[PDB]
Amino acid sequence: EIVLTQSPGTLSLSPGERATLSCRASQSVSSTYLAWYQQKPGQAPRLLIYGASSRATGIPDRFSGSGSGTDFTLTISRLEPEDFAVYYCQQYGSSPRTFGQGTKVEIKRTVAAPSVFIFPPSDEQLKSGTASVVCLLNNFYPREAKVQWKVDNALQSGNSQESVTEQDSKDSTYSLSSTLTLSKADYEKHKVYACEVTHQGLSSPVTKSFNRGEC
Amino acid sequence: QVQLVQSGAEVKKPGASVKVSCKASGYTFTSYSISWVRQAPGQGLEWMGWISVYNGNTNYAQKFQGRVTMTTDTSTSTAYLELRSLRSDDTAVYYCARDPIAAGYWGQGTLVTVSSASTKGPSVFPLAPSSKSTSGGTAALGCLVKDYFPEPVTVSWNSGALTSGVHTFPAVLQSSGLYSLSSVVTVPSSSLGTQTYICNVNHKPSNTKVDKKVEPKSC
Amino acid sequence: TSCDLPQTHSLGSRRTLMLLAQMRKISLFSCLKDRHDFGFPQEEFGNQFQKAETIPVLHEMIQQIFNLFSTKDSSAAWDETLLDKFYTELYQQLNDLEACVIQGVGVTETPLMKEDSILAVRKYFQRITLYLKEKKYSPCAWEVVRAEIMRSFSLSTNL
Ligand code: NI
Ligand code: NI
Ligand code: NI
Repeated sequence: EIVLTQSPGTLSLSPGERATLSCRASQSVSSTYLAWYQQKPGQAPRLLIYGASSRATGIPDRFSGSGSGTDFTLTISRLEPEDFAVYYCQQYGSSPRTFGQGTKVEIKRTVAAPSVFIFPPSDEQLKSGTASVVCLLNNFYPREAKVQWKVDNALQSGNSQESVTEQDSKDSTYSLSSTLTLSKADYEKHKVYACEVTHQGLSSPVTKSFNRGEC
Repeated sequence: QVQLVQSGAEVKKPGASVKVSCKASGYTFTSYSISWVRQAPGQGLEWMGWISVYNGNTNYAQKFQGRVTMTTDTSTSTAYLELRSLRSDDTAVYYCARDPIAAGYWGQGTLVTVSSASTKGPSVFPLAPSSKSTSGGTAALGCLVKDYFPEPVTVSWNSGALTSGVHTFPAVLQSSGLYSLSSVVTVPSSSLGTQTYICNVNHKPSNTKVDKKVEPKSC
Repeated sequence: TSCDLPQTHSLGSRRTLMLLAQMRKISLFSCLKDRHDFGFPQEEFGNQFQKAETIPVLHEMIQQIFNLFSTKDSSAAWDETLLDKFYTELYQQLNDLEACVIQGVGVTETPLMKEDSILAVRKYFQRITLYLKEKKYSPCAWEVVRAEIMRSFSLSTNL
């Protein structure tokens, strides 16, 4: 079917550095039928390179491409902030056209510890019969952070969701919002709620916690 | 300028169909073939098939063979994509892209949302500012926008006035089938006396506009 | 446009050479010894039959012509309006070649994937490029290149 496997999954470089995206076909592709795209949030793909090397119009000189057989490479000689985006390769010499699973090129910056906040449920929701408890990690780097919910020290699992933002355009950091949800029946049968964050830029994990009635 | 402009967003139940469309301009419609690339939320691109606008020939990915028809209209320079017997996991932004690859021409993309969830407005609960959300001279507060379908909700603060400290988080599809989302604002904490904070959550598909004040309470 | 006549599509168009013709500005014999022997590899084309092996070689040649004439420099060197007609024609042939491939006509399945041949065409254009750079993209340098591609590309056609 010709399965393009891209590498790395995420490249973390600071502007000025050199990117090297890799694309690898399950079998050989003629270099003439290999392209590269760059996609940013809420946008269509954008052709960077066709026929394996050739730059599309408007694409600047710092972008280059090479490769043949099964191996192909996009190289951004000198990363500008403009360039941090997801990048895909595509083959188009055969029956289903296929894309690589993509490489996120994200800005690397100094490690930044998160600011952790917890918010209790509201009376309005409690009346409704659910308890959602929101934890908030504000402005951190790297993106890798562990948020563990602890109801009276029981490690919670499968009963929360989170969403992380996109890397901020100003300070290059991330933020996260885990929400633990329980029925009022469950929520009331326990006392202490804790959001324990743990993240590279912290000497020990930061717990934020409260007690019912006391909020 | 060549441009491909596609139809609006769609929300369908499973087993239904969509006929997304894609209108061409800036060139002769019939002279170049068009194909459809699809992208499920937070995932890669996926090529579906290809149509000779001129002669009406088609190629399809096996995945969709005999469930999708691509067609074109020369008089209206519009390419269509029909997708039948829809499934939850057809939820994705669909693109039309034009040959040849070197051309670099794509459309803005149409979002189809297949789900058995029904149109529903969100409950808006206040994330109340406390000591457990303060940190030396500033404190965070917010709104939990919970259990709405479909996307999107729009959320503003103090009827759009004080808003350059806000962070609204991208929605999350709950396992239930409804979406959910939180908007946090960080403000100066001594302002939690005077400044009244109201979040305005507007969800147009369910005709819903909720305004919620977020009152402090320190633990 | 649907590969229904593959013999058509594995040839280069006549309109291409025609547009290249019109693009000329300065004379041809005006540029005296301001010209290279660019060593085009004719081997890579025009073989009467086996225009199966050829599709991708013609595909990259055209992608190359396009990239050469799509630079800021080319845009300076040549008329805006002819260049737009030129890209449309070039685009057409790629669109047509790609059609055949997407329907299992002229799909390269050989060990080298015709890459040796591609590299050949590529080296031929890296020299064209090196020439324009070396000759600070002069009107002459360009006219030599224009006449050269025209000669080159003709080998891919019915003439
Ligand atoms: Ni228990
Ligand atoms: Ni499904
Ligand atoms: Ni055709």
